[PDB]
Amino acid sequence: GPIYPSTLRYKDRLDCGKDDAFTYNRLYTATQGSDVWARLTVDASVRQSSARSRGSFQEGQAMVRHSFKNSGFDSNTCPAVLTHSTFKAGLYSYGVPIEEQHPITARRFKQKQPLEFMTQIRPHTETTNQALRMLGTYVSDQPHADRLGMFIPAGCPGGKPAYHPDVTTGGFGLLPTLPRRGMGATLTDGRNLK
Amino acid sequence: MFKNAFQSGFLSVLYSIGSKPLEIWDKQVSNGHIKRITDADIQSSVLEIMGQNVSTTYITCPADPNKTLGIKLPFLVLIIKNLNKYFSFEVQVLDDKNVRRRFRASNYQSTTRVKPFICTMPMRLDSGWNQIQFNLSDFTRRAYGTNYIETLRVQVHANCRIRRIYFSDRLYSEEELPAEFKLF
Amino acid sequence: REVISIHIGQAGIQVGNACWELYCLEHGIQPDGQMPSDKTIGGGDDAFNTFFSETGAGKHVPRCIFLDLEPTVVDEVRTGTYRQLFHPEQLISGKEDAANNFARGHYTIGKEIVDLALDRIRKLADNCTGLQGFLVFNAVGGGTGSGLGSLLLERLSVDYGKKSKLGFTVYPSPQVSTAVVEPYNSVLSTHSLLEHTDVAVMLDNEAIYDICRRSLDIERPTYTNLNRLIAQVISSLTASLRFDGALNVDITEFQTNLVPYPRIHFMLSSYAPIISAEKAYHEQLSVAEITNAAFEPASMMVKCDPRHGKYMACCLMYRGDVVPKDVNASVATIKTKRTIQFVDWCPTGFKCGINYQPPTVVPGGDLAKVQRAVCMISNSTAIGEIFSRLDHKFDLMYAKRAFVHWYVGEGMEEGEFSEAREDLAALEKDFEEVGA
Amino acid sequence: MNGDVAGSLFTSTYRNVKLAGKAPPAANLSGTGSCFDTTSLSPARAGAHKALDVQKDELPVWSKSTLSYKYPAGRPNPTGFLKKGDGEMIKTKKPSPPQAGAYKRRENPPNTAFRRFYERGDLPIAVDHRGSKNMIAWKVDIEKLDYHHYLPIFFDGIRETQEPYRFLAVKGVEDMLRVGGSKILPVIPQLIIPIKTALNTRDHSVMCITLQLLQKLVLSADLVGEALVPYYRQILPIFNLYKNKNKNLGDGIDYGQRNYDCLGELIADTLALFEQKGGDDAFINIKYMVPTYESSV
Amino acid sequence: KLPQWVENDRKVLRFYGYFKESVVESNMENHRIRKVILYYYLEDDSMHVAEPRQDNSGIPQGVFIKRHRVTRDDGSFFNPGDFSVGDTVSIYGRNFYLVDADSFTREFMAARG
Amino acid sequence: MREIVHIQGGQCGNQIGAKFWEVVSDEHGIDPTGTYHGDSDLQLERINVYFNEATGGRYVPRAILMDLEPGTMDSVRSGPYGQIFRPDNFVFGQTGAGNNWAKGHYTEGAELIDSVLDVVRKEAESCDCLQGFQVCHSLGGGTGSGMGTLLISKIREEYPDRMMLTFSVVPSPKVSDTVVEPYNATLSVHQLVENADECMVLDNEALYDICFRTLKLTTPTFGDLNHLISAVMSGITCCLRFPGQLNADLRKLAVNLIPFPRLHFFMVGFTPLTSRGSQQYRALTVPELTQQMWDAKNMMCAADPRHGRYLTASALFRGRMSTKEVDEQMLNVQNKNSSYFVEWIPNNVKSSVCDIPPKGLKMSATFIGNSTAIQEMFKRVSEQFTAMFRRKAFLHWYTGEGMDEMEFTEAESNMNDLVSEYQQYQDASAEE
Ligand SMILES: Nc1nc2c(ncn2[C@@H]2O[C@H](COP(=O)(O)OP(=O)(O)OP(=O)(O)O)[C@@H](O)[C@H]2O)c(=O)[nH]1
Ligand SMILES: Nc1nc2c(ncn2[C@@H]2O[C@H](COP(=O)(O)OP(=O)(O)O)[C@@H](O)[C@H]2O)c(=O)[nH]1
Ligand SMILES: [Mg+2]
Repeated sequence: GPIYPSTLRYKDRLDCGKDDAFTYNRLYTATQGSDVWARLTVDASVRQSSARSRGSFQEGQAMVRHSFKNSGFDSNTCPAVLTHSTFKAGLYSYGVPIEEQHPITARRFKQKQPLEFMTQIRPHTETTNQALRMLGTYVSDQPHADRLGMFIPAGCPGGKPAYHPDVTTGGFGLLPTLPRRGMGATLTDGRNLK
Repeated sequence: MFKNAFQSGFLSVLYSIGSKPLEIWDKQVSNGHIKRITDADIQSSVLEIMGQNVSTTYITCPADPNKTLGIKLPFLVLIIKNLNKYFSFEVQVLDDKNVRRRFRASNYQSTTRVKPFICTMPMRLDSGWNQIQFNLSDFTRRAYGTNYIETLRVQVHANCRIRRIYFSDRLYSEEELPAEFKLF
Repeated sequence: REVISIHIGQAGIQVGNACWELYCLEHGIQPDGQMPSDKTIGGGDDAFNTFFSETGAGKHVPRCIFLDLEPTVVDEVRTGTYRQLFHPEQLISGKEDAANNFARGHYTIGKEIVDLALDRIRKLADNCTGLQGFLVFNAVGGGTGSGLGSLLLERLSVDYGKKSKLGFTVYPSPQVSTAVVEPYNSVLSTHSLLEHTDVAVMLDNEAIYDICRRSLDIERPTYTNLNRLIAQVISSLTASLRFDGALNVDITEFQTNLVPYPRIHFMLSSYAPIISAEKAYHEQLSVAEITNAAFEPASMMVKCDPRHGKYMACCLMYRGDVVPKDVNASVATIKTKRTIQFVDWCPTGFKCGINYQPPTVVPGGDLAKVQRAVCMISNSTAIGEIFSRLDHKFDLMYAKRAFVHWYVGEGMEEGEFSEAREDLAALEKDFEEVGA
Repeated sequence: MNGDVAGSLFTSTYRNVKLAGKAPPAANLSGTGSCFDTTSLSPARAGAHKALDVQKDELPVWSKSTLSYKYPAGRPNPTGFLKKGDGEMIKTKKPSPPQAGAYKRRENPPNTAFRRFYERGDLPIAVDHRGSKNMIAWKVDIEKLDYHHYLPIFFDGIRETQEPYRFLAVKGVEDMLRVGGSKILPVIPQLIIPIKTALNTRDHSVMCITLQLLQKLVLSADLVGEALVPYYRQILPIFNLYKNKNKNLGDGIDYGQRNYDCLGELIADTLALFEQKGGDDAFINIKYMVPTYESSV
Repeated sequence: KLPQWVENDRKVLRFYGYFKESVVESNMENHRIRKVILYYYLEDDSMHVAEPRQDNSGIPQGVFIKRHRVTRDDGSFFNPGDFSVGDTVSIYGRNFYLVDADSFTREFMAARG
Repeated sequence: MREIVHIQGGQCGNQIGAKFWEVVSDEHGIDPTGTYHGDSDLQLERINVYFNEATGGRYVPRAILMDLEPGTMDSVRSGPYGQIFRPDNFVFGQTGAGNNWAKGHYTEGAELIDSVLDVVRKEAESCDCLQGFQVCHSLGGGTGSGMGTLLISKIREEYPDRMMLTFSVVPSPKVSDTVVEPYNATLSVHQLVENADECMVLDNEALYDICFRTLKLTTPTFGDLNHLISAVMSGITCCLRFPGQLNADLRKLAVNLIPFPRLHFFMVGFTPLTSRGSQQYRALTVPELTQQMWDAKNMMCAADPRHGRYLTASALFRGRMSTKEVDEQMLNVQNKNSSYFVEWIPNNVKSSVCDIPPKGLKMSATFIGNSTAIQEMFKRVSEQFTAMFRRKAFLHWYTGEGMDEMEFTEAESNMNDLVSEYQQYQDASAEE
């Protein structure tokens, strides 16, 4: 029900007048409203209702995908899982080094969390039993202990510095690769292979 | 139709002797003609179906193409006289897996072909009048592993003289057949 | 994984000497028969093994025979550019033509050529080890393409049976035909072909005329422009047998997933994109629109409006730069469309196919170098309108017994005409009942 | 353990509809039409449980913040805006699987082969209409009729709840089970589908009738028990569903005993009869299907 | 200027090479040599390695690597100017020694430098 | 000690197994030429479960590849880590199933199953103590379903007491490759319920959703999905190959997840899975792993757990973690979502901790959900199957090869009663 005859087409209202001059004489007299702003609001309402009658149209019918070199072979390739990465997790630096971080901070950081503290102190260790072994088993523990004010009882476990055969730390260690002690440049020594 | 009918040992769908024999049948004639005349050897009125193309002129049992009559009678019997022309007829059946099969008997073919929907077999006739028993159940059991349940429609083609086409439940003999169903 | 092709008729031979040129251009085999040594295209041997056979001396001969009755179309194959490509025994020519007579080429003339053609194809297949299945070419409106084109198929069926046979036939147009007796040959060939071939792809000359005039912008499309698209279609539907792909399909997939019932094997080919060099690069070709461009009736190789019918099953072959994600995305949106529809009993009727190698452009051709293309092969109930009209125009002639004296006078009788008529009527009823 | 399964049909139905006063379930009469004409066969299936729950938008959304599932925030509407004093009201201010119904009744439209073969009229069935519970007047003698063609027909008619059909089907099943001798064994593979279909529907009376019929089927034979053991995979699930359903009265006496309404003991008796009949390697399959069952020595 | 994939669509680099493979205890030999033909496509910079299928060798021969862009152990993909004759190329933890190049490849590198 | 024999059926199984073998080889440090080059001794003690040191530091997978199209094995041999497979394990036919379950189960089964059985028997008797076989295949095609199910059954009567894993993908409605998908799927799931010890439900639709939304990938080809599946399998099998604070092997998980023998279909999820740009900005603690693990949208199948109840569940943790965080998080999960766990089974979660995280990661997890919501997928497949079967569509392609409509009937009936028992076990109170 539009107040203004503007919305209707030409021959539509022409046929209406040919059929019924009755509605044909309201759609002109519908503008009898004194306030033009009110009639404009009603026109806005009828236009809005007509727009609501119409349905929305999506603008993404044709999907467009960027291609690196426009070849199916290239696009369908997935890179092979080839990594020379170190197997130990402790070798990677997931946190700030414990050395520079403040002593009391390291102390209460241990107090809330022993585990990752033990891992940071023992970068080479990989199993839980190795990391939570002892503060006296690893010779490198003592600098950390007396830097962070952790008392170390004497003779723990033994006076002779040793007893970590699995983990390669200090002077007790050898790479599983064929040129043990490292530096393999030929096939004769192994070239860092098995 | 025919679902509320008694469907006794005999059931006639078309008889050439009546006011409006082709009352349920739908006529489809082109390049042909249909008549009701009396023949010279049984002294009775028969219906005429002749067409230049056998596949063009025919009559189907149910007038409405969507609507199908249901007859459970195993045997279908037709009385036709051989004119030494091409003639054929087609019958649809329903099995227990609820699918529609078709059996078409043709006078002008030799091979017998079995297909999921249409089974065509050759059929021979003598010189004069003869009656034919179809035995729908046996054909359904032979061509397919299914069995006979319902017959949906029957349609006869051109170049034939049909009279008293009817269904039956047994292979009735000459003596025990009722008076109105014999040939002479 | 090797396939051999047999070409029957003057149209079959003309299609063959446009598909084999494309095959030679696809693997770099020069018309002399040997690949160049100074430079190579592509990589990976045994790609040509499905079409060519190597003699051990750097030679490649096609696995095809050109079969015809008139010795006038094979000669320019014997004297053309590809003189040395085809083995001389492969090209088979008769002495007298059947002259647009199905009965003549089926019974009188064809009986003297079928035996030696079978003898040749036997030892062609003997060289093969993993024969996938034969594929044929013929025009059912013609004479030799129908008579012996059906006799040879019957003898192949009785000789092998389980081997697949693909039929790429060119049916007569509804209104544009070059003969007057083509309905008779079409009916008498379709009746016998109805139970022998396993795959029967329809083709129409004037539909290809329309698509070439519109998409390719050619005001005078001749036969060479026609059969150059069928070559692309055949290459696309066999491209998975040669080159590797993410998602490949062989002929067995086609038979299993495009034949819902034994006698319902009649496919409506399509292709996309059919573009010219001028408009090829300005348009940003992508999977969505080319898949959409493959379903409108204005691009179907046969003028059979699929809007009237329903798709029981559809097949797709993607070549070039296509990933398995956008194909599924496009299939979803197409399924959400309402202009087309699928049959009730089949919820999913798509057999997708993804390959890697883009279609190869032929020099001096109509198409351009396109980075990805789609070759769609559907199966819709709309194809009942084709036989419904061809049968009517056949009955129009058969009512007067016109031209039957040429067939019957050869030595046949009138009964098989009527049995072919009723077989076509039964096919019409079968196509009608499956759409319920 | 009932002498006649059909001897309590009408009495139980009448008691339920009138004497007890409970509302009788009156459903699945859509499309039945009138009498003297065939029922319009609906393509619906009784056995299939076409629930297919569709929780389009009332599905709660998983919260990664707090592990508890939460419902999505309500859509703000323009009808309800922010009032003057609601600000102080704000200061002064649980998901579950929807149904997954397994014990609800499954619909069973009257589309069995029994019904069709009945309005067709090829069945030699008549009602004696005697003073006692009605028998069946057999037009042809029972011993000579073909069991392979008729037995699957009647077991498929057990599913009927319509008054004139279920009684005839049950009584025919009873009559051939009592009369048949050694000719039930070759046809027993064909009887799995109707029994399974009748068991799949969650109707109390239907389950009771089919359980009694199974008891008399396994009982009234010679070695049919050893042939039902491989088919335990398609019959025992309903037994598992309803094994423990039984009424408990603290010290009251169960009056509804002359009629076998409670299927809890019926399932136990059927499982036992399975155990003794064909007991060679029979406990393994039943225990595999029903884990709570115990050996009857 | 035209897109790369159409400028050189069929231009293919083709090199001849080999890589030794230490075979284990056998009266026949103590080490074997596997001839390989390396294909590089100028279109999309995709590699390809295949064997020439010696006649009486019991090794299963044929294609060696899918024709796809290979990535080196450290990073960025291969480049046409890294296939000199007489140099060692490292692909997938293997070292092929390029021995001879095709005439097309020879003239292409000569134009390149 | 414990050994896992790997079998792949169909082309999809071949790429899945290839990705699994590449990721496992990279985990154990062996290069594409089959030689060890790692730095940790932990990559040596338990490599016998997957590899056999032949001679001169050559490790070959204990895998048998099975297919019916030569292109598949040409691809798997040509691809990277393709020369590590022993050629004798390439048992193979010639013709091809052609997406026909009937063909791959009857017509090519009787000719090819002898050689696959021979080679798998030889491989099994080669090692000392079998832990169990692992089979990867698809439920859509013919050779993946028909051949694989028959092989699984034959191994079942040959080795009844040995474990059996089955990683099988199922067809999805939104991602439908072929037309006969329900026909093969119903028969395959019919064969799987009695033979396989348990099956893990996978599909390409859920993988696509996960890689679209979580990974935020632009072009996720099959490589990414196969990598996800391979990582899932590696996380599943990690407890066999590495030390941990709490161990849980295949048999432990099987006995802790299966309450009744017919309930052996599980939904699986993996975590963490973060975008490339967002990987550096987020931390590694148990709560973040748990939050993504239990998300209903993170499951790798089209079976929403929100529609059902959780019967049992597992959380296999890899990395240097705290057990207290583990069990308190799982307790919180159980308590907050008290209505989505079955009532008559308290403590519906089994947990385990492994000390070896995957390469490049600090923490990892793997979820095994035995929820009764898979009946949704089963009904979804069954409705399509019966829609096609009611009109006998495409039936001649199976009937003419030896089958009967009977087989389809018991297939749909057993699917129906399996769904019925799932419905039974979903809503059943502690007391009746
Ligand atoms: N698409 C296409 N159709 C062709 C071509 N040449 C002929 N045809 C079709 O073939 C029909 C003529 O029959 P032929 O192909 O010659 O087959 P035939 O029956 O053996 O006729 P003859 O060769 O003369 O014995 C025409 O109606 C055309 O529709 C062609 O080059 N391309
Ligand atoms: N995840 C994954 N799925 C695949 C892969 N290749 C194919 N598929 C799926 O497997 C289904 C088809 O399996 P199919 O090829 O018929 O297996 P077949 O029995 O061996 O022939 C399709 O729906 C694909 O989604 C792949 O490399 N990875
Ligand atoms: Mg010609």
